[PDB]
Amino acid sequence: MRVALTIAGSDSGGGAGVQADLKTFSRFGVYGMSALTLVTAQNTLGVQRVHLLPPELVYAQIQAVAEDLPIHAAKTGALGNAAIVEAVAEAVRRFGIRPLVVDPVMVAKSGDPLLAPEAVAALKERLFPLATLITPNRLEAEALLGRPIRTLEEAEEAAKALLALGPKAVLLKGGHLEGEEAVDLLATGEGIRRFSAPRVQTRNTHGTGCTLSAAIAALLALGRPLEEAVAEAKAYLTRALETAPSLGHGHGPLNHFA
Amino acid sequence: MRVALTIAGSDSGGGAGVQADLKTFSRFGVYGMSALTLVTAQNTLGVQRVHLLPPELVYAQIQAVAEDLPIHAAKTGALGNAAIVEAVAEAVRRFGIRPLVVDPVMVAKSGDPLLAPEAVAALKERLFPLATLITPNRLEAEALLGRPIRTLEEAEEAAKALLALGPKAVLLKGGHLEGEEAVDLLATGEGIRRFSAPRVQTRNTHGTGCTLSAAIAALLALGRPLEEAVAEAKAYLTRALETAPSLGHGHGPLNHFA
Repeated sequence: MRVALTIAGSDSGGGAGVQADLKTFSRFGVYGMSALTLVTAQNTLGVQRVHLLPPELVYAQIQAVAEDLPIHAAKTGALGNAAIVEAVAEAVRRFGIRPLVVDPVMVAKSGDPLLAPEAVAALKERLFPLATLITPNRLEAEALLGRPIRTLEEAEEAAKALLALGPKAVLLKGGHLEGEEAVDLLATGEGIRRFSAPRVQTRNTHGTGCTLSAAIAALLALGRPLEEAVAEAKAYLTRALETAPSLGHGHGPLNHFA
Repeated sequence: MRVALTIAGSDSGGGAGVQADLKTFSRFGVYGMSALTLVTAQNTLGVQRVHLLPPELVYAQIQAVAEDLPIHAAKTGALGNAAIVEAVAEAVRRFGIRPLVVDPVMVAKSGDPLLAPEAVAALKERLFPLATLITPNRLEAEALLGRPIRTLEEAEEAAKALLALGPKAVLLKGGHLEGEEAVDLLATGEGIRRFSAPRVQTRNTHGTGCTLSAAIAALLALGRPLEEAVAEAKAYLTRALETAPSLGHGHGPLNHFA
């Protein structure tokens, strides 16, 4: 049985965070492990309480699981602050946790910042070099690079520029839109590839970022090639959006059984 | 889609706690929600760090999920201390969280105490009356009652005595052993029923307590009758033990996909 680890926050409503990560691992048959960075009281209407865990507790959880159990792939999610980010990178390096899918979690899809600038600098300097893959959204890539991303040419050049920060691969989610489709740009040293996806119109959009990166890491734990992993993960996210339960009053969760 | 809530601790290794609870919910098709009581660094060799969350954060998570999402069933697990126990019962009562499967989590299967005596008194006085079902193991029932449980007659009388504490039903796990089988005693006001299960001999026994109660709550969320729910949950735990992965160096996790 293959194993995947998530290093992310806790969503009490179960649509995002470690909850969405573990539910995705079970959907793909991967054994799921989790190192909690923070705890939130949260529902479909949004967060109500956020409690960041001590950086040493986040390190201890990674040290306890890695010393005892195989880690065939892993992903990181919300990391809270610069201190937790530095502790996560120090564990990932010491224990050799590869493949690692680092989801930036610095700017929300709504445009709300999720990470302090000191935490963003630690995320670029410490965690990015360890990442086999990063998955910024378009606004997050503009913050990391300091440059606008407005055309398909600018998106391709942006995804290549992010490789300079360290990651072996960059998936620029939503870097170009064309009508009712959305285009992701996968950049490696080999070149650039495009991934189409239909633009669903729904309230049930909670946890889309967590779920995608977790599905990529789960497929990587199964040994699938990176291009096939990101392609199969996007199809699952499209089905999870199309068949999502109408739970909650706000941004509803995805259907992880899809 | 039916929904179930767990109110329990976090096991970084993924074999027990909220991780085992959510993995069980996905196995039965139930949408999973979680209110964290505490965070642990843990693997198959045991716990290394335990961080109890503020009682108000545990209350806030329950308040946020219950105000927004349906709860067709729920279970409680590790509760840390008396203050967290009182906060959990106050939320469960205010929000009407029924059916509720309260797993005592006061004495480990190894005999190690898991809860302070002040927390045990709060668990009996505050949380037990709200429970539709409690699932003590034999040592836990001896601590709750103050009486030895050594014969099948003593086990049946013990399971009936626990109904005096408030729960609508009592499942006395392992209250009598006979050869290579283990007998659970389900007591309600209707009477007593017996549930056989083979005694597996394996290292992969981690999370057996969490997994069973979570499967009962998941089946209750699906609308199954209590007797059929506890019976089908035991068959799943037997298959999960028989087909468990040989992960880790110590008490290994169950196979939740079984």
